[PDB]
Amino acid sequence: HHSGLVKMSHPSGDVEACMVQVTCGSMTLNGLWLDNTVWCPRHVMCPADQLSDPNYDALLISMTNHSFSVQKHIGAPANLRVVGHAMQGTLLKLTVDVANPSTPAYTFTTVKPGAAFSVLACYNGRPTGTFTVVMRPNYTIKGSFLCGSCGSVGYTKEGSVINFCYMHQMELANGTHTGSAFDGTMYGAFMDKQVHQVQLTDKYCSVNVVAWLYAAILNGCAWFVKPNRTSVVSFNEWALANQFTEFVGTQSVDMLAVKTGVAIEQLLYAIQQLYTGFQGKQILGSTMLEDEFTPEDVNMQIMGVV
Amino acid sequence: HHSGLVKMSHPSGDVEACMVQVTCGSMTLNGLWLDNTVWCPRHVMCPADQLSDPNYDALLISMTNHSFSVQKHIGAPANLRVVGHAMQGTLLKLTVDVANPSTPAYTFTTVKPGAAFSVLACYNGRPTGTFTVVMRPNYTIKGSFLCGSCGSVGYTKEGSVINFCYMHQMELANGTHTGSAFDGTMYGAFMDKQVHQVQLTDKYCSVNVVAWLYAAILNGCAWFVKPNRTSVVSFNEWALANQFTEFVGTQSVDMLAVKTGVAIEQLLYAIQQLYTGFQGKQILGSTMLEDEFTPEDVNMQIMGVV
Ligand SMILES: *[C@H](O)[C@H](C[C@@H]1CCNC1=O)NC(=O)[C@H](CC(C)C)NC(=O)OC[C@H]1CCC(=O)N1CC1CCCCC1
Ligand SMILES: *[C@H](O)[C@H](C[C@@H]1CCNC1=O)NC(=O)[C@H](CC(C)C)NC(=O)OC[C@H]1CCC(=O)N1CC1CCCCC1
Repeated sequence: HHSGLVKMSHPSGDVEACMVQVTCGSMTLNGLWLDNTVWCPRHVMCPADQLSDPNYDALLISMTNHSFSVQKHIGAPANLRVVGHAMQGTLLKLTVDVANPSTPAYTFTTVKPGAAFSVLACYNGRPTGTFTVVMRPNYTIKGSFLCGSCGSVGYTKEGSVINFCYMHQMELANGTHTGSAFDGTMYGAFMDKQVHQVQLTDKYCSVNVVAWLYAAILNGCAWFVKPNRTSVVSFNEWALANQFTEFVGTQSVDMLAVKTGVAIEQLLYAIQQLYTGFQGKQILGSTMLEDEFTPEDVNMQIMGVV
Repeated sequence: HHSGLVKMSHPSGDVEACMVQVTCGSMTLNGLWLDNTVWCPRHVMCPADQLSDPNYDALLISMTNHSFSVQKHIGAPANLRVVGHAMQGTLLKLTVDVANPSTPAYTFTTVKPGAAFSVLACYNGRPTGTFTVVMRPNYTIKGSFLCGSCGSVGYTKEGSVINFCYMHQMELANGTHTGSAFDGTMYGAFMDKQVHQVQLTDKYCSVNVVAWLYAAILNGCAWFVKPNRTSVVSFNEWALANQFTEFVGTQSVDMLAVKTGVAIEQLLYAIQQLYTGFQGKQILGSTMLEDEFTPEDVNMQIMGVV
């Protein structure tokens, strides 16, 4: 029996229309063109033989507006003349002479661990694929990014407003990925330097495991539901010792509890038992806990509720 | 021998000139006036007997520009005319007809666990006090805020640029505090409604304990240093088991190791031992590990290095 759950991304058209290629000499990557501003990773400034320890302050001073070439390749092509350049954290803010006529309604936001967002993977300013990821508790994402993908963007949507939350910077030693928020800070403790970096321990996202167990109930799979309960407080002390995030309830989870008539605390008890082993059984075709679907995913994809 | 370490805030004058009072109906709090924009917590729109379950979308639609009264009390007082209103996350963006003539050079940034920032505590639009805090690993701060303090702001500085990072929203049941970033997201998992909420477990900030042990060494107090070393990888597995954050080195920590000739790994080993007890001894007048001073604090206050 199929759960009805897929990895669903937002439609990407509105964001495709904002993607550009930024070139600074022998260096190129992707940028995001909104209003009169183009955002891109600041290591587009750095020579290859310096990425291990750049002085980004000195590299920025060395640039002029004419040092940057910004091109839109898809749709109606454009070459954008840079009329101002600034640094904000790990991002460049380039001011251009033309406001993007396709600028959508948008905000900038930071995403929190366990939350899902959509990614538009781009190369040389050309969108090539889209996928969705959950921000991990260690501030990485399990993405799909190759050389030349930096500047690819991640976003959520609230109605027709796009909330840009991520712009891609790097791949870590374990194959996961991280990037900047549009305030210029990097997610987690990472620096945009070509050095090996200390990576932090990941955890199960407990609110997402709960959502996935609700999705199983909504598909008639409820062998793991018992009358026994574990309080949120007691689950959260248990979580600290067992590689789980602490559970924080939300209205989205509450809707799942009302729809199914199964209490959150029943599923917190179930998680504690299932973590010690599924004992030959499966849940939604899996023999281990799934934390990559959010309460919002389950409400929208199965119940049609946004 | 006094180490020379105090809780040191930035001079507050530039931020004082940006503070206003914002009143909506019978509700009042503080706002931050930059260029033609005034930022304030959106719960200023909520009547007191509705704070437990506000409908902020409907509240915003019900308001007009005339619903908001913004006043500058400091210096040359002014009543500002609101000419637009909008919501971003947990903040209101009010547009006013006068640009703040004292707007500093500024950015918006998010602060990470363990980093220090300065807070200007305000009441009725009037600055009252300034103090510094470190963001806790559970995204609360140990502040000093009373009724009427919402909209007080926190910030860091780089040169002459003020990086606004915090707008005060709420006090938790354990007496700690939290607030928004200026993208409108709350630090932590917290909602701006008057409902009691799951606050997550706090941890010792490993990088700041290391900074503090270096301050002790710079002060001549080095009885805890041994040849023994614990690697970062091995320290970090121990930290997960003992309610410490994972250690990630920075150039600021590296400068303390060069100056003292004591390796980071020597202090990681020391922390593991000291955490089991100081054996009746003291470090810098304490019998417990101190994590409220950053590597930058020690570099600046003790070695005189920005
Ligand atoms: C930008 O397009 C690019 C995207 C990367 C390329 C591979 N997949 C991606 O997601 N980003 C980079 O190349 C960064 C530049 C820095 C200046 C931020 N670096 C980067 O991702 O690196 C490569 C990864 C591979 C695994 C790893 O540990 N590592 C860094 C090491 C490589 C070996 C030398 C030490 C640093
Ligand atoms: C704004 O000026 C005000 C600042 C508070 C008052 C007391 N000390 C402060 O720092 N903010 C509030 O009063 C918030 C408004 C909500 C709409 C967010 N609520 C608030 O602080 O409350 C009172 C506190 C006191 C201890 C406690 O448990 N509690 C209730 C909170 C706990 C955290 C979640 C919201 C409800």
